[PDB]
Amino acid sequence: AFIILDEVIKVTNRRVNAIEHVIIPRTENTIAYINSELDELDREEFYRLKK
Amino acid sequence: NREQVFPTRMTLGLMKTKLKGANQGYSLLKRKSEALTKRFRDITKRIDD
Amino acid sequence: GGVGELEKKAEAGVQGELAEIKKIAEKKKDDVVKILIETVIKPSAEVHINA
Amino acid sequence: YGAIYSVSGPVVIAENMIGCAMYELVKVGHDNLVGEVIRIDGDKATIQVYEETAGLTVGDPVLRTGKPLSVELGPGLMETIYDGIQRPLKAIKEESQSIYIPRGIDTPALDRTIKWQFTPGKFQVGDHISGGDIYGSVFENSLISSHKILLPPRSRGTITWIAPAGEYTLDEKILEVEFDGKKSDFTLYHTWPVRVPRPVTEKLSADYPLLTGQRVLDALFPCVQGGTTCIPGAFGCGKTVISQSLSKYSNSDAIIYVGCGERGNEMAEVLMEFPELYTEMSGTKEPIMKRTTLVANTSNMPVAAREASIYTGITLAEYFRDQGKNVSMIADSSSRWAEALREISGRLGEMPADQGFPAYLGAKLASFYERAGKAVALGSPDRTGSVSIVAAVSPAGGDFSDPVTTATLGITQVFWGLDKKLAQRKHFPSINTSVSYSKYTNVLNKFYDSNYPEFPVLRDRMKEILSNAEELEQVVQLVGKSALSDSDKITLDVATLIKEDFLQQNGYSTYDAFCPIWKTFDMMRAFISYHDEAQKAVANGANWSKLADSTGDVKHAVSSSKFFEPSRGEKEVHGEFEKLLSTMQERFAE
Amino acid sequence: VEQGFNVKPRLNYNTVSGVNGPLVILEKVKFPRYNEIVNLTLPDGTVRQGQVLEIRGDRAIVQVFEGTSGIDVKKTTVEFTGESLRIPVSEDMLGRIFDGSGRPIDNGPKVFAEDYLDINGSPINPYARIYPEEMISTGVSAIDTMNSIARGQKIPIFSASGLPHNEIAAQICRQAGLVNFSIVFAAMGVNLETARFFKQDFEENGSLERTSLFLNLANDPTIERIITPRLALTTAEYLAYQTERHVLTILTDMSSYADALREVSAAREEVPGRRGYPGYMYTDLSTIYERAGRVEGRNGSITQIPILTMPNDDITHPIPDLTGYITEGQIFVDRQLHNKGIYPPINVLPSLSRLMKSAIGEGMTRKDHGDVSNQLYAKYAIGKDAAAMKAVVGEEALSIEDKLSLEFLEKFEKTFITQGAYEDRTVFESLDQAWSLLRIYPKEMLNRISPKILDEFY
Repeated sequence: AFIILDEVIKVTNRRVNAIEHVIIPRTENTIAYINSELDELDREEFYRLKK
Repeated sequence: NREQVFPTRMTLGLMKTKLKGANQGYSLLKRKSEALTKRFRDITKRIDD
Repeated sequence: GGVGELEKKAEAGVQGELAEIKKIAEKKKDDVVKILIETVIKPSAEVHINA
Repeated sequence: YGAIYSVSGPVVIAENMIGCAMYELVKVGHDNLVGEVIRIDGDKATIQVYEETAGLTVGDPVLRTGKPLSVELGPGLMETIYDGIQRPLKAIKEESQSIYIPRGIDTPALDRTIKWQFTPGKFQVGDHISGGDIYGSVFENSLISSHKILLPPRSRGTITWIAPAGEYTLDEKILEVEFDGKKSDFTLYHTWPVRVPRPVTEKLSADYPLLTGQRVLDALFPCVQGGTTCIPGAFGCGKTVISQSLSKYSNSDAIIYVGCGERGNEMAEVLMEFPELYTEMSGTKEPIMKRTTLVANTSNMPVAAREASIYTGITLAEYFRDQGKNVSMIADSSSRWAEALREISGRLGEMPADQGFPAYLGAKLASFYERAGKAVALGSPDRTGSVSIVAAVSPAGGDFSDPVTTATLGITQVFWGLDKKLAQRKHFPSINTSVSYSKYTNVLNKFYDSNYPEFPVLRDRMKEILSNAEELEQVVQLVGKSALSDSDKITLDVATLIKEDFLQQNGYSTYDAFCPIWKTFDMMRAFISYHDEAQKAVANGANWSKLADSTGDVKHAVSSSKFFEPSRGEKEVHGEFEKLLSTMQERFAE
Repeated sequence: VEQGFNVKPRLNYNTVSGVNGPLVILEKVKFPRYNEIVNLTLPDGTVRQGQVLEIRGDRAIVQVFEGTSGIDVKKTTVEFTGESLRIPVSEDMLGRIFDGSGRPIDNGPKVFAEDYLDINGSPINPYARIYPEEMISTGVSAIDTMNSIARGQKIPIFSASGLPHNEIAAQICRQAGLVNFSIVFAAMGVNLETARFFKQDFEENGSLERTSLFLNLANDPTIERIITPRLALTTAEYLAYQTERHVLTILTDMSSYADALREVSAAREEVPGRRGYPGYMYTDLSTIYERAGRVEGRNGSITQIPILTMPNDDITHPIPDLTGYITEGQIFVDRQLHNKGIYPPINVLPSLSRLMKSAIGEGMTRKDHGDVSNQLYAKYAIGKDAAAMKAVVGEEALSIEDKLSLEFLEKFEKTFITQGAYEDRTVFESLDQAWSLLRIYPKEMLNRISPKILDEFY
């Protein structure tokens, strides 16, 4: 039971660190980039409508 | 540093949902790790005894 | 029975208000008619302010 | 007087406006609606009416005031409550007898019915007078006495007549100045373009600190008199506590508060709280409203008023600085000011730059914050004053996504970082010392070496202790608590004591309502001495549990440092700290 | 009111320069006033009301309601009423159902005017504004206990497209009261079925005796949808300030109102803003909301429940963002709760009343209100966390304080939040129910409750 629990704790902490340091930062950066691109498209539409 | 996803209004919502799901999974997995680690110290003490 | 009795009681309360309305209208009809006619017959012969 | 030509929303075009200036206030319509002129095309001038433009016909007269958006500077500013346009809310309520503000209400921004005592200055008839020269004094209040009457900064010439000492109103003449002909006559007040900063002879470097009275803000992240700070300003964080502290306990001899678009119920809160304030002075207890001007400005107000609220406030602060007084200008909801600016930019049709904000938001914020700072005032005598700007950055507190938040954090030098989590955790004044910073410690090193030499060293020591405490807390979360060494345990215990006693200040409490700079320095020295003694005992090899058991008395004594009331003050409380510091060594040695 | 006894002849203009979409362009207008109500007479004989969107040299851009279909340049008479839109306010508005433009759609006569009030009103003097003190009790136990609404605050209800926000608003209208009173209801762009639901519910349950309902159908004119909040808030301002009664204005579908704002803004040449809504939507919403609040000299209050709708359930949307900015709280209606079947499906965790401390006091409501609300919120969050962790670490491995918290979560969602649409839970009754919920915990487990309150009430 000790050995199995050690393996499960190791994989769980590996997944936790992997999420918090890759998945969350990559997803947040993707959110920021998508929002920036949408803002750029909105600005282009605004400029076209202003013309 | 970021996923190569084509920007879209629907894609932004999908990625926000993915971020929320990742945060939820991270919190639940940290809780699971903490509980399993408490059981782990209990098991180590039992092993020594 | 109660709904009909309630309706009759409400009509009794409305009857007093309706009677008071009729009395006050009959009392002040001459006055309000005089004011309305006096306002209608004389117009304010004035040009617009901005003109 | 011109005539209306076209009205389509708030924008109004007025034909027959030859001689009109850009950004000039005009009286639009028969109700005398005030509006600025945005652009001119020959005779026609484009006007943004500040109030509601409904009911404006064609041909309505459009008077030309001849001046840009101006500020009424003179006696009678202090206790009054204004808006962005600087219309007296109290006087408007008294005049109209209604809870609303009627369209085109023209109550003067300074009370013309009040007789003001006047004492002429050193300038006599025939003596040259220039801009900013104090040619008289006015007794206005108890906190602010001798309201120094200044010649307008642009005005110049030779005195011909000066008003003898007596009681005067703002309407009647005071000074007559001749410049190639008697083209100038001056009353107790004068007007200044709100967008144009008031000139000074020289803008010094801000060196003296702004003692807010709070231990955290006065020790860990200090501000300089004339420095620009930044506060998250989100609800449920203690921004109200910070505002009250700056209002009543600060070094500033005057306070200018601007709402620039905060909610109504909030404006009611501030307008009902500040009159209830009382700042203890040498004479007796007198209201903090005697030295604070409220620019109350709600969301219902005109967007132009909301955008000009902070500019009116900073112009008032610059005026009071020009008298040699140190002014603190608490800017609540700078983000709502930026939202008003964005609304005006969208109305004008200008292209957005970042998150819809105009292309000049950063430039406007930079100019506004640069309008602050210590500066020797224009004209003789050589008095010196300072304006410090405290700006609630955003309801979106400290969010780098907001361009206004990013610009405010980039321009301001002090960020005091309130934390909603600490506010929920009953931490007061809820300052998150991990994210809060100050860039004025380098310039304050001179004042500290002049007055309290060890202050920078002890402040850096506590910052290091707090960082090590964060590291130790992370370590104790990752692994067992007992795994930490004796030094780590001592650091954690000392930091916990610091947070519980030094950082945590009970503003409502009478003893720690206003911690003076000397008391904060003494407490900081005592805490650092206790930490050093514990570290030395650990280095000696003594068990930390036994050391804590023996030094619980010293821990209680140093925790009592907060409970020492600064009412005695100066050596009376300083001498007690010497015994407390001595007791922290003899007991530790044994 | 003596100035009312005047006769002002009106200029009938047969000069129509052109028609462009919803706008009718006139020529040779003598002296047009901005925002002037105008009666267009179609060639078919139908009379149509209009408001001028723009003015120029002897040219007025009248934006007629109900569209420009059938407008003919040759023979469309246009009558100028030399006055902006006004409502004939009276104490008899209570008990009437009005259209989007103020015309009474009820089977009753025109309201006897006591005064003709400008619908736009004037900003309330901030010096004349007073902080909210007491509570307006709502029959909704969730709101009245956990998000108590102070007298004079503005707390919107944030709901999605299909959630029962209209039903919750009708319940608030039917059950609202002081812990006089005169609710003002404004339905904006609601479906016709929703409008008859409102009318029938109020008439049947007798809530009409103190409400001035303003119904604006989804197919009603967009400009009338714009005007409706102005009419409702002008009626509320009258009642509260010139009659000294607490109002609790309940606007509905502020998203529909913002869509109407978009349509009116694009009627002019105005370029759309962030998501099509104009850049001055912040100003418009600020006026509509801050028309409420308590004042100093008058013994009356106005409270607002905008009952806003999120388009895609996005708090980041401009309408919810700005409304949050101006307003002072938020009550969330949750799709998850609605799908679980709980009514009202109000989600406590995101919802909060910013002026909770004022409404939850000792003289007002009961002395345990604030502590009970905080304790309920803490235990509800703990219950949600334990429900999330149950499927991760098993039910057995959860602590005792987590099993009890799951039991509390069940008894809270299914008994406290779950409230019948026609049952009135006074604030004291809802507090007693909350205490019955909290009594499953041991007295030591209730950490947020003060010891005195625990001794007195547990």
